[PDB]
Amino acid sequence: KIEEGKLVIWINGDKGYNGLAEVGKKFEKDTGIKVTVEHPDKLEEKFPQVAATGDGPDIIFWAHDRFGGYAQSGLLAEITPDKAFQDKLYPFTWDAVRYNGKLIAYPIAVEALSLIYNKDLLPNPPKTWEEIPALDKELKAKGKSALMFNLQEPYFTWPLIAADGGYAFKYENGKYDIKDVGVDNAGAKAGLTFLVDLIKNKHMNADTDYSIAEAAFNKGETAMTINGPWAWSNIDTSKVNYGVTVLPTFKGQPSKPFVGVLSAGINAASPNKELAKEFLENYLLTDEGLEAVNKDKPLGAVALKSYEEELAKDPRIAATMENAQKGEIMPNIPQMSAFWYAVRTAVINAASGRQTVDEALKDAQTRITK
Ligand SMILES: OC[C@H]1O[C@H](O[C@H]2[C@H](O)[C@@H](O)[C@@H](O)O[C@@H]2CO)[C@H](O)[C@@H](O)[C@@H]1O
Repeated sequence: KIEEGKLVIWINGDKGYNGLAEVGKKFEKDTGIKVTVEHPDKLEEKFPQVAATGDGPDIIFWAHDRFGGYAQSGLLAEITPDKAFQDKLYPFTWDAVRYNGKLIAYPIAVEALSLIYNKDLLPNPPKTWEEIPALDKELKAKGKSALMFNLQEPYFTWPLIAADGGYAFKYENGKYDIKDVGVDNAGAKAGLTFLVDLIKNKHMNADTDYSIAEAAFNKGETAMTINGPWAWSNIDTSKVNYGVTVLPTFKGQPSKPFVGVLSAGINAASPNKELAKEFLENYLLTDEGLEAVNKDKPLGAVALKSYEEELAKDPRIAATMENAQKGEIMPNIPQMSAFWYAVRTAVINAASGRQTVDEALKDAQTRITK
């Protein structure tokens, strides 16, 4: 079970782990329990492995889609905030962290992808995916490109796949039907085809990853990128003149991002649960704790009503909420990990031209429902 009489936290590398570390600091200065903040690579993958052995962090932060699986494997402790503490948070955010009716984590923030554009190359962002090719044609003549975003992570591409009808698991009478998947239907096929055509026709490259896309927009070479709130910090730092807005429509329907609820879970294997709960509910989940974190890497829309209230007014935040509203909150069922790996292969194989769209989506469909 290990741990000690201290706190070890694991959070993804794209989040404000230094803001989080500033918050451990006044936990410790006010308590004697020192907090250690780490951001291992693949932590979402590494957790189940080391926690399974009874070790790992005291507290783990990830989007809520991974939590149903952790809970089913028994890796998380059931938390118990009272109705007063519960009351401070938006209720749709506690729903995201419920597995078989029990709460298995504290909801922190509401994440949705947005279109980010360079106001200096493109004062007015395109309203449609369909006018992007033309747009690229024009910029390219000027040594630039219309759009670049991470193609290696299915999370970035799902909004387009889902726009005209693709879907993960059908939500039917209080639960998700694991055998009803919409990764190979006509909307999903139209969506991926459109993407592959972008590449085919040299508007985009099959290899773009997170770093390539980020450096491109931050250096002024591409006019738009698609990313979450956590990327805003580096943009600010590069001083590009950027706007954040709704994603473009495809076939007249809104792009539909999967929405993630950034969440903090307690290792079932920790000796520190009480410490952990003090920290979360009394240090981090305050206006002050959230703001130390948000000044490091922006969180998006926060689940704490009080702070959220001050947060947006911010047009970046308003846009985040609008894309979120057109999207769908992810399922947290154990099957989310099969879905993601199947959809990850499919896109890469289709973008790389190793498989046709029809072949890629069909394999994915089979893989998921097996
Ligand atoms: O690409 C699949 C991946 O999508 C989501 O991960 C997001 C995460 O929610 C965001 O907070 C941000 O960090 O980036 C990730 C994509 O790189 C799922 O939460 C995750 O389970 C899934 O594997």
